Amino acid sequence: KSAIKRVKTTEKAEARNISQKSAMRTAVKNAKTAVSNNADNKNELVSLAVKLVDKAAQSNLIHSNKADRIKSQLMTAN
Amino acid sequence: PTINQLVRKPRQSKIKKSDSPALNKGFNSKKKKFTDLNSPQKRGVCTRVGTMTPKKPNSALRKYARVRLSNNIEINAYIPGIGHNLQEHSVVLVRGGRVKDLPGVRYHIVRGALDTSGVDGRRQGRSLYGTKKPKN
Amino acid sequence: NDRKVYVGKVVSDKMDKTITVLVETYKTHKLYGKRVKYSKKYKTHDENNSAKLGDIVKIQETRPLSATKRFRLVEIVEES
Amino acid sequence: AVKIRLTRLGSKRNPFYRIVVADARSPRDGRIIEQIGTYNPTSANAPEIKVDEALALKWLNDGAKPTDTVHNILSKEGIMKKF
RNA sequence: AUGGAGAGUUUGAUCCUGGCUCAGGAUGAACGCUGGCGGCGUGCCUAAUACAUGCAAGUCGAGCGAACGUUAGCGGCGGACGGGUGAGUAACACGUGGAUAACCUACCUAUAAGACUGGGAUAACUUCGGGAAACCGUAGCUAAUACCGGAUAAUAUAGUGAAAGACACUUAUAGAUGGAUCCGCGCUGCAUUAGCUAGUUGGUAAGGUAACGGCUUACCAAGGCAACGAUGCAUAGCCGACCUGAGAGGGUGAUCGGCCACACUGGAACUGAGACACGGUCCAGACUCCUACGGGAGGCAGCAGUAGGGAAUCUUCCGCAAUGGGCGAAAGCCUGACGGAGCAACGCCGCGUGAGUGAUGAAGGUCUAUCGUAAAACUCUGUUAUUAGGGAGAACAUAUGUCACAUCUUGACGUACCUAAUCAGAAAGCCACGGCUAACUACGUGCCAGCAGCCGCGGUAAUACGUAGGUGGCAAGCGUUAUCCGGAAUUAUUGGGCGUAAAGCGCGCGUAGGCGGUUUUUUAAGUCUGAUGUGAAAGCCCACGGCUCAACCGUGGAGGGUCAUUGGAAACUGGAAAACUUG
Repeated sequence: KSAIKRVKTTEKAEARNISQKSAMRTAVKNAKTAVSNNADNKNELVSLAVKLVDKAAQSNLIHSNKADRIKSQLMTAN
Repeated sequence: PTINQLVRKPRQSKIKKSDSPALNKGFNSKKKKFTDLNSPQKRGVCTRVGTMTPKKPNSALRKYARVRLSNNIEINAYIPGIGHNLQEHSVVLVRGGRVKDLPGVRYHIVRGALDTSGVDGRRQGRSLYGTKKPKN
Repeated sequence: NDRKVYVGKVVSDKMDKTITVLVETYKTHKLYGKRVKYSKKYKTHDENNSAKLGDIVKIQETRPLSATKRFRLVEIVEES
Repeated sequence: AVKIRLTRLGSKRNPFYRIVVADARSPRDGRIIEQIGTYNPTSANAPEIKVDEALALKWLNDGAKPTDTVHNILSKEGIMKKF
């Protein structure tokens, strides 16, 4: 009956996770999709997501060892 | 008495069946199938009175009871004592099992037991076929 | 706390190292006490090598690194 | 998260208790691994305070502090304030 | 190893048997009886029923946008909640050790990178509005240690966020929490279910969960099986508990659950300091239903109570005070977690309802001296009952001054121990009524009713019955209710027949294997047994101490049961070289 504040913090939790995961959905739509296709996406177009996925993964929900698997397949993928 | 084939092939115990199989049971209507209960206490509600004559070993005369238990089957009783309850249609405390010398009946009456009290011609019994408040 | 030297023998195999080793032990039942010997089957694997027609070996209990197979050890007796 | 617990088998006639390291989200009763003993807070049964909390006082730098009004028993002692 | 004497069972009979009825109890054991009271305890065990509702973890800030931190809900919480269990699975759901070459993380405690720079939006005040309400539309909002650029933050060997009251913020990092990524033995029955599933054998994937990897997919060959239980498959918790054995333990594991399956329903976009969420969030169902029919969504596997099914199957007596979860720099909460109890003579006990008794004592009740040392009418105990004062435990707290910690801060039940003078304030009533199961004789009774725990009784002396004064056991107790225990030696792990109870090969045949020459044996595993590890138990093969003794707690020397090390005795089932031969 204290849903009178957590009927709805599930939903700000939603928005504040999903819009940023989607702003990653555009961060996997540039570099990882085009570190093959020969495009310019291996310099500063990989490095935006350094501090961007860093805007993501300083909190307990975002990937942790999967963070070490998403950074080892984009920066070490030379 | 050799133990190799004893874990290959085992043995049995004796072979016995327990007492009053159509007793200690309360018949369903919602789910239609009986309950294996062995209840302490139970009721009896009456369908007839009943009596058969040919008695060799005693060779006196005394009747019994034909009381049906739940929901369409033959259940039969007997009144062991000198008290005649010229009654029926009762709601009682069952006594489980058969007394000596009547085959197939396993259902009985406790003294008192919410329907009547008992054959009131008894005052010395103080503990047989109806006997309450008896000076000891 | 280390990892044992489980051993055994081999029975058969299929394409490209569907390998195995036999498992058995000395022990009895709790009821009627006879020294009847007993077994159960295992799952090791090689490149193609530890296999049928004679592979008396050892096996392990480690990280499998396997499909549902479990072992990495082959410490032998001999071959045929 | 760690809290105090106690055992239960059959007596009282004087407020009794015990010393242990159970979970936080739980009642007074809890499971004890390294049994240290018990405690008698009835001010009458002095021969029952044979608690040898050797792994219960090692939470000083691990994770512990007087809570649930139980500092009175730790008031007589002083094996803390090491930091 | 504190070791096993049961009632009667054969034909007609000693005799070898043969197990039954049966025992005593113990059961969440109570029903008529009987209902002096209680120490303390448990009872939708009738139906894991449909519902008289609500009921439930909850409120707030010298850090923040209304008023003389009130009035927010941002932020934090909650939400997976306490509790309810044993409806649902042969399953790592369950007790213990455990590779981590399958694991990590803020709540308990210290902190530490620092506390720089930011924009500005959203709850409330709702700002503006249609219309049964309230459901919904416009819609700037005003802030927040915050919705929130950017510096390096750590694993390039090259990843970002901090907006501290006052003499409290965000990170490189941690000890930790449920767990467990998982290993192992824990991990039951149905042979009216073997020619084996196409993935059976296992290697080979872009993938990914704090977690290897047929786990979906990645590539190819099956005889992988194979007469050994492939597989199907039926109840489907385990584990300190209880009656209990001499001991192996052997079963039920309900008061008592420490662990897990489970909250109308199929899901569920969601999420979390811990997910598909018992009064959440939506959309399919059938329910007592609420609604200008906006359409509401609710069901006490969480206290009650209603129609109930009812062997019994309970108090809606009270409300935080015995613990603080959460909110809070703080004073404070909610308890429906835990508490306060009609108490059912359900457990059995603490003991109390008669005394100094009394000459044999009567007016005599089975018998015709018996229970009569029956009686009276005298006295003895407080303990039931007229009152009374009733304070059993115990230590609570920024500013009081400077996590060891504390005062001007702890009586609903807070009245118990109640000696208390104390009259006399009865302890219902016992069975069969012979002998075994332990019992005493008879008039009623003439086979008319009829006695009867296996044995067993009335037809004219029921040493049974109808009934009547009681001896064997008894006084909170009479007959019955039915569950496994030693007893049942009618499992045979200790404790099983062969021609004969109730039992032996149609046999020439005969796979698997239970067994499977003599001697030395190569083995150096195991037993011989053991250094060790000696890692805790409340209590253990024991005893004891607190307690008006009984309801309610505790020292653990018995090492926690090859658990953290593998052994020396080859006398051998055991990596197994032969010789002997007449069998």
